[PDB]
Amino acid sequence: SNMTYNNVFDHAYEMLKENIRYDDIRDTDDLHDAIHMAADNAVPHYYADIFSVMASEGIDLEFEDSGLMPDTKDVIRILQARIYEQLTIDLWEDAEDLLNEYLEEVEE
Amino acid sequence: SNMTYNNVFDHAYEMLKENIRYDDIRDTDDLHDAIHMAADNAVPHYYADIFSVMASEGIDLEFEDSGLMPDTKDVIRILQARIYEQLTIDLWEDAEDLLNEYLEEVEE
Amino acid sequence: MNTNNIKKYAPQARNQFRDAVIQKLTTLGISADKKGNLQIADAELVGETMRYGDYPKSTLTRRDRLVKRAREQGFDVLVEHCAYTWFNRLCAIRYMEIHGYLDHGFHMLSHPDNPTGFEVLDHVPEVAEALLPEKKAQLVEMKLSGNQDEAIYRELLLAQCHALHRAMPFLFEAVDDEAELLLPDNLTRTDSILRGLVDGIPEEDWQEVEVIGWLYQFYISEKKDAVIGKVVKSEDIPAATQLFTPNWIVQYLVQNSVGRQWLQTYPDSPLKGKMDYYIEPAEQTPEVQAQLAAITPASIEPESIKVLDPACGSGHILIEVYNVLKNIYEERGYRARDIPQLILENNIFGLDIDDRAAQLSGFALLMMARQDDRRIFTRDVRLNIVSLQESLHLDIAKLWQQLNFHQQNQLAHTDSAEYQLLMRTLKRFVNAKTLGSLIQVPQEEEAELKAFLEALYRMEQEGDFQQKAAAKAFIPYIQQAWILAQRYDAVVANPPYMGGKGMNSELKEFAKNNFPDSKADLFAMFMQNAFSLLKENGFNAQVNMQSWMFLSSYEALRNWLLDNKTFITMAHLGARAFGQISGEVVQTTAWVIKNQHSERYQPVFFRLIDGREEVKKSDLLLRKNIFDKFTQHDFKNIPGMPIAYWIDLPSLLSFRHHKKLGEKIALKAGMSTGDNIKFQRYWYEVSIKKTLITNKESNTKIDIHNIKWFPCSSGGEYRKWYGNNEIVVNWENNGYEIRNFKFENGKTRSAVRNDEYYFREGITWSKISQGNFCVRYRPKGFVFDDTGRCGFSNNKNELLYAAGLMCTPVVNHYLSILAPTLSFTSGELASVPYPEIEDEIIELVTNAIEIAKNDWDSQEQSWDYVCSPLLEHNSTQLLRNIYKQKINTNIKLVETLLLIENTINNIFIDKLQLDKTIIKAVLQSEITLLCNPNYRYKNIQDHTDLTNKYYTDITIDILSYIIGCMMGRYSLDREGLVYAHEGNKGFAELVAEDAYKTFPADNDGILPLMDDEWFDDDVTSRVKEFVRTVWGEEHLQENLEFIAESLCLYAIKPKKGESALDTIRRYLSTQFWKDHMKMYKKRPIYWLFSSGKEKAFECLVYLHRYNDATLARMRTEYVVPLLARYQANIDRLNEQVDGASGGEATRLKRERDSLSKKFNELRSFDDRLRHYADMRISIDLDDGVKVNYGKFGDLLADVKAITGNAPEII
Ligand SMILES: C[S@@+](CC[C@H](N)C(=O)[O-])C[C@H]1O[C@@H](n2cnc3c(N)ncnc32)[C@H](O)[C@@H]1O
Repeated sequence: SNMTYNNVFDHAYEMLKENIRYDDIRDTDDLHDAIHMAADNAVPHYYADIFSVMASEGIDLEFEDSGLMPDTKDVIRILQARIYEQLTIDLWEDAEDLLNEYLEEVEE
Repeated sequence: SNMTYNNVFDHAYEMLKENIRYDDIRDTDDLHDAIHMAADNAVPHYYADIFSVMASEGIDLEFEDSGLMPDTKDVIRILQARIYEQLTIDLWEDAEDLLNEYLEEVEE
Repeated sequence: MNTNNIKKYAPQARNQFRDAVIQKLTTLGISADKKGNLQIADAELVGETMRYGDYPKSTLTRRDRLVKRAREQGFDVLVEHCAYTWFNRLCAIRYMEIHGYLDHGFHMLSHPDNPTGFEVLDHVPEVAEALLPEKKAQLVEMKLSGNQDEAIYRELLLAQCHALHRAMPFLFEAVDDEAELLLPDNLTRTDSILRGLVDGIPEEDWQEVEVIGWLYQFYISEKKDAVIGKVVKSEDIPAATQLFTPNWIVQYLVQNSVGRQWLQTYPDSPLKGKMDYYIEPAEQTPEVQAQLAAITPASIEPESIKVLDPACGSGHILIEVYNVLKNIYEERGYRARDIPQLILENNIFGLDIDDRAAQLSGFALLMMARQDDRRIFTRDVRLNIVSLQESLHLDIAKLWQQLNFHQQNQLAHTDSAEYQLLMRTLKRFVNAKTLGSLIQVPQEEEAELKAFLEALYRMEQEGDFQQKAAAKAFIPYIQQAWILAQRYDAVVANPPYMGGKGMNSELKEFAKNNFPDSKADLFAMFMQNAFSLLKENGFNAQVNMQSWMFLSSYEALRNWLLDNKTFITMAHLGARAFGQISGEVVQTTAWVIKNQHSERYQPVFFRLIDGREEVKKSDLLLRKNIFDKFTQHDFKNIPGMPIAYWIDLPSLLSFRHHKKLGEKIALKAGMSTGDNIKFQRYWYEVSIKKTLITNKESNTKIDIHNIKWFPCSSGGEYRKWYGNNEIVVNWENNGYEIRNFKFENGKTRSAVRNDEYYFREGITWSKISQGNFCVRYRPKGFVFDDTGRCGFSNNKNELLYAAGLMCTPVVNHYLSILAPTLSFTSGELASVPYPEIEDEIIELVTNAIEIAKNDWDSQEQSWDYVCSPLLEHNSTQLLRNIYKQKINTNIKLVETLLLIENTINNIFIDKLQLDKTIIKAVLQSEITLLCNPNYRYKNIQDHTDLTNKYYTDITIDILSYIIGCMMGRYSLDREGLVYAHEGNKGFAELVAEDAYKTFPADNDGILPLMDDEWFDDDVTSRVKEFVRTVWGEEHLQENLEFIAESLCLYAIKPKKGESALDTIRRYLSTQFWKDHMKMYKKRPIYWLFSSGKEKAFECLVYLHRYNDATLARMRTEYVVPLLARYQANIDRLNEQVDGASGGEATRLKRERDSLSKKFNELRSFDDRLRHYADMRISIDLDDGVKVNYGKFGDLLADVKAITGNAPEII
């Protein structure tokens, strides 16, 4: 029941390439949503898979921002939250690259 | 980097057999501490091992009692908390058995 | 060579030298604001001392030639150039003291027997005897004081550089007074910039010459990553486009270009013996063979050949051209010592805009010639490696009468051909630092420019102080212009790579006015401009990005190439060809194109697209993967004319004989709404009465005034025959909202295209498809946008015949030729072959479409949804035996479509006269059905873990339907969708029509999703009531026990002794909300309200069935009645902890503890539901689900997972 976070970032990264193209996002001031959804849609759903993601490289177990952390008795939501946050952080680190790649993809 | 919860309950179960014998606990009204320590001393310490425990049978990912859940940005503490609670619940389910086993172990 | 020492040092050495020039400028009086603005301060005159911020008075005229340059150039511009140039001057001394090229022979920057000293400090008189003969007795008396070692080391190093001004004037100048003032101090400290140059680069790294190229690349490495993404300034171009080509590519280029002409004249030239990268001209037809021999000269003099790199960079390419001319002169029989002078003068010419890429280039070539001629340093050696210069700063009239050309002073002669030719050339190079070698010059001006350039050289040495300083400024322009006017036998280069969204305002308009066919990137502009610099039989050989080979934006160009030029040999490299770049941002190809047209010519291709750089170098020397079977006239038969050497024959000949697909099916791109979050919705977000979906249960006329949402084919994921029917758009009043939707200024924002084809029958595909290609059937009543392009015919047979094709691998065989990308637009796909209509395919497609319609319609997300596929069999059979029945059914359906798809493929293969070896048939894991476990679960490879996964989604699919029945969305009595429109209107009229008499639809629409049975209309309670109601009280327990087995497989984790009923209640209150989130794509129709995270009260609410007073009833009959139960049970549990001792009293405490924390949460959820319920919030379903979900603050669950924004608490 294995699944790597690098696998998960790849789906999320690809989600955002689509999300930028389907909405014609141009400046980063309008990129926030496309990044959040791409991350949420990439989080694994099974307990077996979610643990597998955590155990992998590219994600740690200490959050950054309490607000994104459900104060909740449901730890699968928490581990599921921690993967969301990590995905969003990494995605923004490629935001200008993609906005440049999607802006630079028509040339017409 | 595998480690089962049933492995962990066995250490905890054995911790409590010792704890009852080292303090001469007789009625359950004085068993609470010995059970709590046995659980805490059995929780794994490495991230690799703690995830391994969760993925196993005998423990779920939804807590029972918020107070035992550190409202904390440190998820290894949380997963580490969830294993504590599960261990304590199971141990109490054998409390009268052991108090009977330790009371019934001298016969002198 | 350890580049790592260089790669680490050179970028840091760039910043060491820059900051060392900035702190020498602060005392010089030159600085800039935090952003960048120049400053001066006249200068203080202390008798004969100028104190700027402290300097002699004779250093003032040479200071005000620097205040000049800054005002016209810039503060961040001069630092970068002068820190580069001195770093260059020193690395050249570092290189020349290790190779003992100094005539005095002592180490000039380090000490052989001392890691921290300087050898010219110990031999002060020897070093001065060679350099400063008259200043010895003065230098001898300084080192005899013992404390001025920093002042002595400086007098010598400059005396070394003045000495180097004669033989290398491009790097070391003499009355370069301005320069000597930016030479830093502290050259002898333990922290001098110099130590890093000796300590950061081991002496081994200095042996070869390419180090010059590694210094070259790594120095500018840092400023590159900043100048990327934005537009590149005219001053930052060399940074943003500077690479370093692997040696093995340059050899292929120079040897398949320069060496080719010498070989074409002297066929048995042994030259071929060195070139290992020389490709052998494919067997040409004896006619072309006879054509080529009528043009080649019978003899070529080695010193008449003339080669030109317009963008040398490190000169890395010129070093190879120097090497191959070296074996032409060694084969021709010239003295070893006499060769360097004749090459650098007669044969090699170089250009670039980076003044400093030309400094290094000429040194690398002069270090080539010094490695072979010890006395080249003494001869007057003019190098044709100059940097291009601007002319917005010239005192034109001062220089033409300082020239005194006609010797007028013992504007006269403005009708003289020296003034008319002078002014015509200074205007071509107005923005040379920006245009580069792209500014053309006619060959007619070669003779005139050259004759005047040599006269300018003449009066630079035979003139006085006025004519010498004057002509010295003029030569840089006349020379580079003569270079451009000259026509060459070969032009090799690795041109710069820069897209139009990095090009600047000046460069864009020059690209539009001079390079229309290749305005896209600089590398195309170089490819085209080089042909205008070649003799008739000249060669053009570059290494470029590969896109010019396939993108239709270059078809204009690829046609220009195939008709006037000739393809000789190409090496197609692809990705990761350069081994010092990260990111899949790079793919490349090299080639050689002759400047003559030969139609019948047969070019040789090498497909080296696989492996790392190392892999391709091996496979090239080994001539692996060759394609020599297609001439440049054969590429004219593939629409768009894509270089596609890798083709086969029958696929080439299918293009000439059939009609194009486009000629028969109207491929139409859809609209562009202008806002996908405002105008587009999932068909379930809005009313079913407000959508143009013909329901099976609404015979009341569809009022086309009331219709606001219309289904829209919006591309989607890979799917072969029908699916992706999910997206509805706002097309009310024929698009009155989308057509008039303008920007805030008035320029129209939306792009309603082909609005005539709307509502029609046709086929659709995913314009943006990562993998293969495929179309789908698309019945009447659809609109379509740009993400989902649709093709229409009037003939439904031709529409179906095209449908079955456009899903075959045969089409993905053609779409790989016309353009290898992800974009399946309307240009390349129109040119696909399309054979006569065979009728056997039209029936295979219709069987195919209905199988894919039936698969799609089986999900509750399809409007053509009927009922749960479990309700098709006998209700007396055990339910766990009904799962086995439906898994065996779903696998037969896959083989039925697979045999239909492969028969369509292999039929199209026979008609189009193709090869079945090339076109692989369709495999099982490629059937685009949702009942096919090999396509729906691409991740899990296993078999037992692939089975259990499928068991779980089926379990979920039937659970979301029992809840759908409960909410009133479906019914056992009525087939299809039942209630689904805004504000719970008309639900009561259906109850009096016995619409749900079999399984009752819940009373309020509030289903308590709790982890204990408190209510009777609780979800779990009703699910048990559902299985008893369908599969019999006889099988209730075998059927229920089996639902707990399938849920704990993958969805959740088991517990010991957790009854089958508690197992289903556990999934619901924990994992179902997750799965319904996933199941409707975060746009749920059953919203989950949550008291908190204790789960003190959770309940499901049907989106459609919501009105103002819903929150009121949730509080009246649920939140209130539950708090009087909690109290009535907490007082009964406080009676019980006391009455227990032993192990049981402990057991009851943990249950009063978990129940009390749920009383405070529900008390803090009630005071917040008392706030939002008094508000009587009313929703508009049209607003979407993202918008409504945030109106309720934190009453709901996952408000940020859904809305994206956190919950606005109140
Ligand atoms: C050829 S590359 C540099 C790497 C080079 N291939 C080498 O072997 O070292 C691009 C260089 O030429 C410059 N350049 C840009 N446009 C130019 C032009 N029209 N003519 C000449 N050089 C140009 C760039 O600024 C950059 O300095």
